[PDB]
Amino acid sequence: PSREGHVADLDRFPQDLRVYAMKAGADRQLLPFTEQAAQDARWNRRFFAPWRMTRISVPVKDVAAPFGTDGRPRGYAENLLPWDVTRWGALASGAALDLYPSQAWKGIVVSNSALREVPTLRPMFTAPTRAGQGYPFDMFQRTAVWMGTPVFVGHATADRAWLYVETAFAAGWMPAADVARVDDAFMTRYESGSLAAILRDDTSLNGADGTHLATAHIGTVLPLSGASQVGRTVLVPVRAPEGHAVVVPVLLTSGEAAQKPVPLTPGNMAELGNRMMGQPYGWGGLYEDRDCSSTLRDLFTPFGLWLPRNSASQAKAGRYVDIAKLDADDKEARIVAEGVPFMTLLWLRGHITLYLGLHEGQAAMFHNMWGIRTHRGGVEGRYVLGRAVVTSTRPGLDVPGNDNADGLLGRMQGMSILPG
Amino acid sequence: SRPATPPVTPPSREGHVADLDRFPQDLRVYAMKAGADRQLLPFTEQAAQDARWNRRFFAPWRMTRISVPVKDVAAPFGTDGRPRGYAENLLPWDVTRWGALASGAALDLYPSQAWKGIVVSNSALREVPTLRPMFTAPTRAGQGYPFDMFQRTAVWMGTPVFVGHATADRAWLYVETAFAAGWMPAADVARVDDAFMTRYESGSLAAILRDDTSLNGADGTHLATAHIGTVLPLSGRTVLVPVRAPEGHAVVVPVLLTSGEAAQKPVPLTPGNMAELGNRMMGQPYGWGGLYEDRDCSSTLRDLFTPFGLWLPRNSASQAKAGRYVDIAKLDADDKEARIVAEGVPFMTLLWLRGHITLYLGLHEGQAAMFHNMWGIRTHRGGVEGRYVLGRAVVTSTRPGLDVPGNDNADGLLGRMQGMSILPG
Ligand SMILES: [Cl-]
Ligand SMILES: [Cl-]
Ligand SMILES: [Cl-]
Ligand SMILES: [Cl-]
Ligand SMILES: [Cl-]
Ligand SMILES: [Cl-]
Ligand SMILES: [Cl-]
Ligand SMILES: [Cl-]
Ligand SMILES: [Cl-]
Repeated sequence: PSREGHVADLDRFPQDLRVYAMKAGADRQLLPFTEQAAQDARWNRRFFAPWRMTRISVPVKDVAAPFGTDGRPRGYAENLLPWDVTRWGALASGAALDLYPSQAWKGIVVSNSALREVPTLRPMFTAPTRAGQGYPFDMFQRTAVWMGTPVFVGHATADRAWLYVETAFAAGWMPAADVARVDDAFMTRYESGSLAAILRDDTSLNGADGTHLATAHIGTVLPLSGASQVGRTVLVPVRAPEGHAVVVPVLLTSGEAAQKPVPLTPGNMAELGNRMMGQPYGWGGLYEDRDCSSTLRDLFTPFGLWLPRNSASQAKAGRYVDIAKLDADDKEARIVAEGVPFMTLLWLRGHITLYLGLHEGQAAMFHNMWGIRTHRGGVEGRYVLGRAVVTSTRPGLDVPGNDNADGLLGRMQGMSILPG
Repeated sequence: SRPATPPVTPPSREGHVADLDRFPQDLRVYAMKAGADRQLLPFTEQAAQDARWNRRFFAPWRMTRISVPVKDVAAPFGTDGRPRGYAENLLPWDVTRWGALASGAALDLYPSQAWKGIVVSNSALREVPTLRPMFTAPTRAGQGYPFDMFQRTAVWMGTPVFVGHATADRAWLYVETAFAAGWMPAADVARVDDAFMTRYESGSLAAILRDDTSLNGADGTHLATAHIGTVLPLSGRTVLVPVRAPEGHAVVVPVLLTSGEAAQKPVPLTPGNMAELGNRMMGQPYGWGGLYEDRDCSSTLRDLFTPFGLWLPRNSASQAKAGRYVDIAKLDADDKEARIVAEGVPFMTLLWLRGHITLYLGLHEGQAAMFHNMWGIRTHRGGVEGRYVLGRAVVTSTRPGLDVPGNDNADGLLGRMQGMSILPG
């Protein structure tokens, strides 16, 4: 194309979910109230499940695996050189895996954080000089975790600076200072009453005294303790100096928070999704950005439809339609014939998208992606879009060197019609 | 008078150069030659230096308003406010999101705050209020990752700040430390009152002596992690750790440390004491502006000298002018080396070129040796700049990487050196 990060689809398809929602019926209920209520109840059971565990579920073999084959260093660090043998060894020794699991207690994430493959915020890149394998693909980033997320704590490093914890959707190493310990009193009170869904990214949570507590993004849920015509008060978990959780009430606007679940309509979905439009891609939520699957999970959270964290798992949600063996144009035709706008996920290995309906005769999809795989002059590349966009099923059609003769469409295996 | 055959074979492994075999990566070797237990300054002079270190460190708590004028706060938001460079997706910064940073910064109200704080966890001063990066040219040598140009400097926990502004949403503060100012996440700062500051500045300070020193309460609660360059009040060695309460003010939690982890400041200035601390840094990866809580050339030297109470400013060029400066810029390379050998004071002399600064350690096999954390050797292949990356704290000659292919320059870092600075000033 002409300029960086552009393809013709971004002019053909409006980067505005409202256009597709108008066509779908902006105020149409995509699920009946009772069924959406059931879905929301399930969402809450999944979210708080770590608080009912009595031990961590991850076997030590899986905890040990990322420390390397015979513990040897993996890949490249932040200096674009192979990970230092001594510093790598020190990560493993401090992990104290001979004692795993050494902890069994319940907590809550008090600030946006991450689950890491090993207990460091320093990165690992498999191959800095190869397209798709250098920065920003920090392979130690398993997933971002939003503030307010219940965790079960199963292990700590010897120095106590890192914990190995389990959320409803993933497990990994997390900085200890991002977790507050919760007791029965706290948990009971926290789960009683209604919850609110955060409706805008980068929503600052400040106490009535002006103290800044944390920032919340779409996908975040907090207890709702009051609501007026334009205001909503939420309870924000905060870590006290002694390590336990307290709650601080925070006043937000009705533009920033609503009682969960928000009604599931294309118009309501478009309003939330448009807030993500153009957001940079972050592998496993690096930089508090989003990737293909965290985009979809966070988009559906305010409506109470639970999705797992990874793309391949999300594809197994709802009602599957296999399309793997079809010719590319037959695949697009089947998506068009059977896909349910705003409620269907389109899946290929390593990528997942939301189907929005037909736009000017082509299937349209919302997704946050990295790049189109290319080869030019005999060298592998990526044509990077790197952000949340609306495209066709073949966004890379115009890109020179596109490795997929039939694009992403050609690689698609199935559609997943929500909910299950 | 035949010039040297240019090197064409790369060193046997990535990140390696011949100097790393010629020079022991172990500061004790150079310390033992210098006199490991020999005191490098008279006591009273070191005491005066340490008193100055403390004066400077606590200066923000003596301010009544922030000293940074609004024009300096506004400038990094771009020429006519237009986006700068590339973001974490390696594409030009988004116009809308860029504008949102400026409009949320509420510069029309600057300075909106006037209060004193302390940094409770290792943090950073940023050019603009985001932890997302800016790269000037992702595809170009020295201009892509990991050179996040929004990273002004790391700030270690326990640092006094004066708070002069906040974003409209209160999530970011504009603050001034003793050595730098910039945007910092609000939750990394706890508010301090007169009573706190008085108790806090009273009594003795301890210097942390080991990187990655985990600070945990007696109850087992993890508080934060402290590195070399960190100083905290002394109550083994019980340090008073500042912690942010839910109401935003600082409290202190005592943390019991070993004599290996903390000592009363200042530690006596000897080559052996410097060698022990610097050996803790050896091999540590390079991070521009302290990215990842790593160190760069100048934060390396500042943090190394902190336990001894020798204040260094944050920027390399400023550190060069902190000591007695000897200009060597007009000398040819061999005469420069001879001058460093003749006038340089081992373990007390900084060697400066534009964009890099090192510590002179004395002579090793007839060559000036130096300790430094560097990124790369400048190379060129087919017209295009490259870098042969060492990217970590090393000991080398003044001309490391003459064995690197594509390094056409005969004179190395030495050739670019402008002067030496003999501490203390
Ligand atoms: Cl409608
Ligand atoms: Cl790439
Ligand atoms: Cl899940
Ligand atoms: Cl249409
Ligand atoms: Cl494509
Ligand atoms: Cl001695
Ligand atoms: Cl570079
Ligand atoms: Cl300074
Ligand atoms: Cl160089």
